Amino acid sequence: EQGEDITSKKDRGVLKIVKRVGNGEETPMIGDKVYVHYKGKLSNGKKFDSSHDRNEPFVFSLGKGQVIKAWDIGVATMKKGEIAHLLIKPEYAYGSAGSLPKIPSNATLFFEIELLDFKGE
Ligand SMILES: COc1cc2cc(OC)c1OC/C=C/COC(=O)[C@@H]1CCCCN1C(=O)[C@H]2C1CCCCC1
Repeated sequence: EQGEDITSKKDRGVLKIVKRVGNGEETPMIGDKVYVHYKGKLSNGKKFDSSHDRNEPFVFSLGKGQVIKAWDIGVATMKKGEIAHLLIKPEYAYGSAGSLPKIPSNATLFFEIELLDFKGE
């Protein structure tokens, strides 16, 4: 439970640490096509998941609902070339319902995210 609370509500749901500093003044705007790599896991340590297992970047449009709340929030704070760690309570992820069989109810998740690039719609 180290790191900066990047939630709107300030409920320590989404905690971030920058591990490697990006560059540019610019963070992605809502609706940018965003290119990352990521290593992700449950905090209980029973499942792991990486962009690298698909040997290709992970692509998604920011704030257009295609990843969990925490990713839309977290990635909008990052600059090109930033590596960050996010620690994510279930309210910002898969909630009490979970997303079986991958994620159990009320799972806390961890990710390491490298923002590779972003381009305007
Ligand atoms: C690429 O496959 C998945 C990866 C994760 C979760 C999934 O569904 C719950 C997955 O199945 C379909 C995709 C869901 C989109 O996933 C997400 O919003 C977040 C952020 C984008 C990367 C993927 N992701 C996930 O929660 C992973 C999950 C997998 C298990 C380790 C913890 C992280």
